[PDB]
Amino acid sequence: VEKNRKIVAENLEKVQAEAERLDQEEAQYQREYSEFKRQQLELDDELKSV
Amino acid sequence: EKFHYIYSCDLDINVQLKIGSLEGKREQKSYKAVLEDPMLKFSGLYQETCSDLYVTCQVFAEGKPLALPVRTSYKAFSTRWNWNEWLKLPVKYPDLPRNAQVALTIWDVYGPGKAVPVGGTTVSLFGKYGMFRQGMHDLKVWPNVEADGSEPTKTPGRTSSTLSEDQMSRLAKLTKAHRQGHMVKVDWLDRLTFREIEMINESEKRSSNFMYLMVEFRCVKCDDKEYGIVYYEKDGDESSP
Amino acid sequence: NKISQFKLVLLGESAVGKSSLVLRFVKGQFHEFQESTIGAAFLTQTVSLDDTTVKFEIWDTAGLERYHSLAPMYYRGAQAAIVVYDITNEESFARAKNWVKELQRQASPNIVIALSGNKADLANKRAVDFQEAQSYADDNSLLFMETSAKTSMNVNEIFMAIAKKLPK
Amino acid sequence: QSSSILKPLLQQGLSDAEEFVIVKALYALTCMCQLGLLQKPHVYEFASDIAPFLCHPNLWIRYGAVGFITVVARQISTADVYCKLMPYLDPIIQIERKLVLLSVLKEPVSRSIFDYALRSKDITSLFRHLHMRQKKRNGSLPDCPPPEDPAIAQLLKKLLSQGMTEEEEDKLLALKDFMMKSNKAKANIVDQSHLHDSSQKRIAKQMMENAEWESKPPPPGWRPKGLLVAHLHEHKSAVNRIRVSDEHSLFATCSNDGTVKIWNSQKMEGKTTTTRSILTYSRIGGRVKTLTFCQGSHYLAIASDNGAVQLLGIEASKLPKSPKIHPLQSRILDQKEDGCVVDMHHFNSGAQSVLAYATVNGSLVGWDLRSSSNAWTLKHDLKSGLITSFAVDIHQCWLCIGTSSGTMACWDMRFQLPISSHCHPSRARIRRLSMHPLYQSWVIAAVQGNNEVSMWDMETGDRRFTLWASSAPPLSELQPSPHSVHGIYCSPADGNPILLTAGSDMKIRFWDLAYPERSYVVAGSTSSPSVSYYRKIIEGTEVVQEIQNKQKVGPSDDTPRRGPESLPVGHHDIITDVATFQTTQGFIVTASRDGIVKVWK
Amino acid sequence: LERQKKALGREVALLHKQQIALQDKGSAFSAEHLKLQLQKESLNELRKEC
Ligand SMILES: Nc1nc2c(ncn2[C@@H]2O[C@H](COP(=O)(O)OP(=O)(O)OP(=O)(O)O)[C@@H](O)[C@H]2O)c(=O)[nH]1
Ligand SMILES: [Mg+2]
Repeated sequence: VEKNRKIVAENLEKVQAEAERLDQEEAQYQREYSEFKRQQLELDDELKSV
Repeated sequence: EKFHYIYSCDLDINVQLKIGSLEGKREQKSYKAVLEDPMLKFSGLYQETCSDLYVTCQVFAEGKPLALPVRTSYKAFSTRWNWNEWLKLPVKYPDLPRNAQVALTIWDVYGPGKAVPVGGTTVSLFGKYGMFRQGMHDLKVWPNVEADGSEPTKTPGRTSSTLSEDQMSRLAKLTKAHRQGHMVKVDWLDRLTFREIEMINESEKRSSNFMYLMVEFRCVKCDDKEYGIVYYEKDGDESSP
Repeated sequence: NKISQFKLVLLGESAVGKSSLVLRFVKGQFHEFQESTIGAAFLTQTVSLDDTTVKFEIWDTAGLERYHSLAPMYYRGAQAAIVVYDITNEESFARAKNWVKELQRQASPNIVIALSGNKADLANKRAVDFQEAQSYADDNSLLFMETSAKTSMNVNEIFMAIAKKLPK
Repeated sequence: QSSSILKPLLQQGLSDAEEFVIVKALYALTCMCQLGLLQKPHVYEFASDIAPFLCHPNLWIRYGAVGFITVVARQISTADVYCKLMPYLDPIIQIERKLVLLSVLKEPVSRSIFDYALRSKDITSLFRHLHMRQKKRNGSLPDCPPPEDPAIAQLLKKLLSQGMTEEEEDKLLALKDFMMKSNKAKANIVDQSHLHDSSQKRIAKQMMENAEWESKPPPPGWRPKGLLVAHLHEHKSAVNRIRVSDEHSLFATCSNDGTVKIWNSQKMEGKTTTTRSILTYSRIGGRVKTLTFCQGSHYLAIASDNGAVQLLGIEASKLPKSPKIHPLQSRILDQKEDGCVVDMHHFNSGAQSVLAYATVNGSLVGWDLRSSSNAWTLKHDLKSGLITSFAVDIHQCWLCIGTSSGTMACWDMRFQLPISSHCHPSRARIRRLSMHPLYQSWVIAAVQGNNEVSMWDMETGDRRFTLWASSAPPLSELQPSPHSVHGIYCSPADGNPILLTAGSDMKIRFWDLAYPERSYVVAGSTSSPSVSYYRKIIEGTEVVQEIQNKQKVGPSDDTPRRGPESLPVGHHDIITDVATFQTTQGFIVTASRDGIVKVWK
Repeated sequence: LERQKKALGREVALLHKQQIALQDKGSAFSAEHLKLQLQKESLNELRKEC
């Protein structure tokens, strides 16, 4: 029980550390993704000029 | 007029608030399971079993812990211990100092394999203009150490004023909703806009995952309006369309 | 044909089944895991009777007592209410009476009030006798049915009873 | 509360057994309900578990307690530890311990005070809650326990006490608990206690360098036919935007190039020369993105595609039909890496002056005009698309906005937030938005195809009216592209007129809130103008059948030419903007996409 | 108790987060490379030329 407890318990921290990590790059990717709207805006705007 | 405004020493009699529920830090189970902690190496031996906290509270003018402590009975933590007790101290309003502080702590109430859990908090009486009535309904945070939300002691809920910003915009609008502030519409469109405010409450609820709690109080006899017994010109703060 | 619109408010103690009742009526759905409502939810559904399409604008209120102070905003100008209790909970019925009282005192005098004795599928754990609830309903001109959002028993029927009583 | 006296009492000392006996009569006089009120005695008991005071008589009172203690909430569980002192005090402990162990054998064995944790059997707050509901019923409740001796174990007796009923718990799973745990004596002590229970029962910038004027609404305008009185142009380039001053209906216009083109309406009323030549110009030095007049002012605010924004003060003499001419940028506002999007400026009567413009990120940014500095910010979302129209409430309180995705979004400015969204199913990019008397309902100008207007009630979310040029009553998608692309003008006042461009037919229809049936259009048609504008119903909307006699339009080109030659006199591109002004009589301007204007009276 | 609560907590957090993450990343980036990288170019040609 003790060995496997330690093994099982401490790796949850490591697993969840990566889950928090996902939240970070996702925040960056959201800004990247937000620029898609900027590009869309520009295209739509000058297309409305067309 | 100030609803025919009258002084603090022109008041006379006891008080009766009310007291609701809380949003938890979740360190162990709702109600109780026997305290969840990986340092159980020693801690398991301490007979930690399922349990139930309670609390006690008194008051101090800091330097004298003046008030009578008073304890709590039982309600299921499935309710998040939502009491909505209406809760009273016979302390005549004139008997109350303008600078004084509440003192409350978690304790225990249902015979544990444990010793009765601490968990403090402290906060002030008066509003900015000194009237205790500024405190009437409110919210606060704290742990096994000790904290406040509206007037923070040193733990979860640790800064008071600037935290509310959009929530402070909600406080400014709460003063108008209280006054029935007359310069803007409150028709059924705005009634349904209050449906939208019911929505915004929940945003606050995410942020509430720290350690928050709900507090209440208001008068029996009404229309009436009052202030302190000494004077300063804060009433110069006034407005019109 | 003609369309008549009415604001309807759901009131009652938390967990009595207000959101379940309205989900059943609106969507023909029921979730064992229904989430407790925060604030109030807007829903709409119609019934048809006497060639009239009766469209309910429904405010499903959070029953939790902290939200009590918000209730008058949602029932102001409401032409119908359903006050819901849980038949397995006699205290939910005491709270239901106090909602009915508040409505008598503070709502529009014309309000058509329905009383729902919900969770009637759990009749073997009944705490509230049918005839007690009926006697209270009759005495106060409330439309009373025992309902079950779970099974759908009397769900459509209570909304139809309201529609019939409303001025059209 | 006030029965806490039970604790401090033990601080008074006496070793007279008589006192301990009066205390046994007091213990008899005291087995009490409140969860806390038991602990004052617990701790008196602690004094007594330091020093036992009355030997075997004490031992018997303790024995009486122990069987009741064989029932326990966890509220009782603190007393278990206290009770370990009573055996810890060697009475040959093990014989009395054995006798009592038989009397409370919830599990078979244990050891010292901490080792007291082991021999567990379950407490129950649950069935006791049911039992508190049953504080209502006693008698039969002492009659069912002896039958429970058989019903559990033996067969000595059976019961027919259904005369008392109360089946529901026995009918439910609550029946099970007695077989498992629940038993009679606890319930009799509890019944005693239940009887006890029963017994208890504004102008800081605007007056620095700007001038001032007051607004001038027309009379009801459904009555006049309009005859084309004048024709003119800003430049060949499309009109960047149009604005008409309240003062002298001073007419402001500009070329796409960023070159201004202004005129005096009273000069035109007099000299009549005004169509040939510009009254006033200004060098912007870049393409005009937007125009809006300063509310209550002669000043004019202009923004450029570089992000740069500025406010011109008017320098002019006051001589009849003869103003001196000079443009003067009085104040400047920053260009940025974020470019501009268009704006209207608002002095608020009994309240302050502010101007609001969208940034290139879509965000509304709302500057206090007097400060020439920001006062509020409201951020639009990539999901809505860009702004396709901008509108505001009468007191400015609710903003109303049409998106490039065919969603309508509103912002409570009183709360400084987007309130919510709606999106009429066809979800096309909104042309324009506006408000009418009966302010509760609002006009949306391009979602869906063959429909001219999807007028919808703001509180409802819903198209209370739907107007279509279609021969069929439902919205057959018979619209060419220009049917969805048009100018519109409405009045929340002034006898409730509405004017509407039909870009499919390139013409000005009229629709009078006073009479939809009698709505004589203001502008003509070459073939057949007359309109039987009769409203029908199909339940869900009060659909207006614009039965134009021989309109001659559909979703394809079934006529050889059908373009610029087919207009009431004054050939042109679609009416980009149409507006009413009232310098003497009421009269109207049509500004086309072609940098060209025609005036009607 | 340990095994249950950890099984409960880990499995839920993991499985939902795995599924939602795989989806939301997949979708957001695909949209860019399918559209940012395509629609924009298409409507640039019909902007500048046209
Ligand atoms: N057996 C049974 N369960 C029901 C019935 N109606 C609702 N429930 C359940 O009771 C619980 C609470 O139901 P809700 O609809 O969320 O209750 P509510 O009145 O809306 O509660 P609040 O939003 O907190 O005020 C959920 O688990 C529902 O699935 C019913 O008719 N029969
Ligand atoms: Mg609900």
